[PDB]
Amino acid sequence: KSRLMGLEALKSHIMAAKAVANTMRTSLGPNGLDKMMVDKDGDVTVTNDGATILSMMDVDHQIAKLMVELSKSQDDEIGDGTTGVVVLAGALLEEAEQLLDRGIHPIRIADGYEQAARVAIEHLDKISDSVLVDIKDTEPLIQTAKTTLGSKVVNSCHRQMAEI
Amino acid sequence: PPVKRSLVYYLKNREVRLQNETSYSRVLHGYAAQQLPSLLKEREFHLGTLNKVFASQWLNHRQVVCGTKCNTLFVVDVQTSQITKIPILKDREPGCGIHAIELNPSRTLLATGGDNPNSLAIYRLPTLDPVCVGDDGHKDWIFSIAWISDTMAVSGSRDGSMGLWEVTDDVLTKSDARHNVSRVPVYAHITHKALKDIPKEDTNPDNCKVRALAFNNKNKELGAVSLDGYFHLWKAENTLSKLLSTKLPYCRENVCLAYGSEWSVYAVGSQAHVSFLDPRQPSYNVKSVCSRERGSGIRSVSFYEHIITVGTGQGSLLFYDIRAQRFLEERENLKLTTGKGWLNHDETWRNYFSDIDFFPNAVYTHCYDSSGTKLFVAGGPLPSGLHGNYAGLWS
Amino acid sequence: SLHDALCVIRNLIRDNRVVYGGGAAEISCALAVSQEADKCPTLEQYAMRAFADALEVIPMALSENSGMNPIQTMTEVRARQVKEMNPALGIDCLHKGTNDMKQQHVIETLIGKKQQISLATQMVRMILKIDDIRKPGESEE
Repeated sequence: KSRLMGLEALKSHIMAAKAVANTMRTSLGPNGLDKMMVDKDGDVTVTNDGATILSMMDVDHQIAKLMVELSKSQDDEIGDGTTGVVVLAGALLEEAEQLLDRGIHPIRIADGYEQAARVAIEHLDKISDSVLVDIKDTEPLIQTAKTTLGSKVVNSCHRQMAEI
Repeated sequence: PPVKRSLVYYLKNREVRLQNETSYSRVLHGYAAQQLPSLLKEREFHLGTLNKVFASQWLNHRQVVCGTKCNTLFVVDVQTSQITKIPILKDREPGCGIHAIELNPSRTLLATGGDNPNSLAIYRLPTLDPVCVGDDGHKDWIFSIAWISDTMAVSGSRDGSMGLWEVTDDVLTKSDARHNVSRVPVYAHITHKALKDIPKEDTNPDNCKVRALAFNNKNKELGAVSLDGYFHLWKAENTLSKLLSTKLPYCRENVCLAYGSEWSVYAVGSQAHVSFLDPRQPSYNVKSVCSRERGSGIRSVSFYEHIITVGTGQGSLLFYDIRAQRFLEERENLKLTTGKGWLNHDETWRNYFSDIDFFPNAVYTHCYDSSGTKLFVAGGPLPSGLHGNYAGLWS
Repeated sequence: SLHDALCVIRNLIRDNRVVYGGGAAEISCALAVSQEADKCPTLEQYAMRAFADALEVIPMALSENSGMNPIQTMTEVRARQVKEMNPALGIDCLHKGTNDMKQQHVIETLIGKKQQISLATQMVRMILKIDDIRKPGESEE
């Protein structure tokens, strides 16, 4: 009988979360690196969407299965941030290991993460002013579309797609 | 010649005190222990704005000491319904709350948490005068305290360590001499004698925090409950050394420990069940009784003769009859319930629990008096994010 | 690619609720959590601090993929979070070295950042629910 004692039982989840976060952390922002994949039919695709890479890769772990839904819920409602949600979830778990070394009960650390998330979410209502000028806002929107297409899927940054 | 266990012989011998035997005390108290729980009346006290009460002990026939989440130590005068606070002692250097309180076998030294949750503070009884400075032996908060002797005390911590503090004959003699001679008390400076960790078993080595301690005066054993699901037994007759470890049926919310001196059984709380441990039995031979309060957790446990009192997060106290192997029924399990006490609708409540106006006051501590007829109950709201207190005397 | 571009702009044109993420909004949220860790005397205070540190994984990763030192790069944004509240000045993602979000053109929808945090914390709760069958309250200690 093989038993996983303490951090060993959680290490399975930590390693899986790092296995994905290692690719998500390199894809964040306009400077993110795209992920190229070859399908089972020999079809090469280029994506920077966390949901796509998690669904296209062969799932062999509970975390890898759950992370698919984690990113899918982001693009279905919001769009961008499919890689950021995974990185944040992995970081919370990575710090959870340190909390266990403090001797804090595994459930109590989970409770603290939920409480902190509630405050971090609500604090976003005050972060960033609600006054935007149409002319000043047009420029970052153009740059965002150019980096969204040109750094994630298409290496030639189609002028028509980003501008239209 | 048969053994006489009847209370009739006790009554007729007590009137003359002609070598009246003490063997009748077991029946006297056990008989009352079955009938008392259903006849108790509630006497609620107002604790003011104290955060929570986590631990309590009987100091006199009229007063019970109580520890708090804010590190404030105080005594509830149940005879006059008055609240008296005790000054919080500082450490030797300026480097949570009080989760446990214990009295030495001689009832002369009170051990509670100090201003710093990682330090032990010592108070003098019955005067409440300070005895010693807060120590710095632990690197983390102290969650458990147990007096292994009249001069020695052991305190646990979140990191699984247990500090061993010993008062020498010279220190105790000078401390007592100063308190009786000088009207103004003078406290002594102390440090821990040794620091030992609980054994590392095949269970979670990280969740090694010691949440509860209990001392067996008959066998000089120090029991300890960890949150990794294992129970640890240490010898504390003269020095601190490990004896045995046993497996608990549940590894969740194992926060309370009590020892039945008449049964040689360690009672360990859990998320729902009370475990009955026997150091003489195999590590897997542990019985469990369900408190029926599933999902709320068992917060306190104690023995009154053969009746086990179990405090839960719903603010109720259950009574288990060891001889009958069942919970006592009300004259439908018999249970006491806490009052409203005081709830703090502070910013934390507003941020996390704004959808609920009132929470039941969980039973964090309870204790029987020397007669066994008065049961002090104290606690506060179950959620860790809320502040609020309750206390009352059942009689 | 068009879905993400069109969603961000659609929300920013319909309403002016924007978040300058990438290190500015994350550090601000980290402070709000840390403040509660100090206000709350309880056992979970350390776990909340851990959350506040985890929020910094994003600017860290954004500078980790770049040639910039992520520790030195996040130093300025953290210091600014102390100097001023609710900053819109985070780390650059265009490797320009200018700590801003209005000149680096890194903009996201306010609801988008809220959704990212909400989803990530749900993942944590599900995996740190080790063997409790009945759903408990946040029991005390």
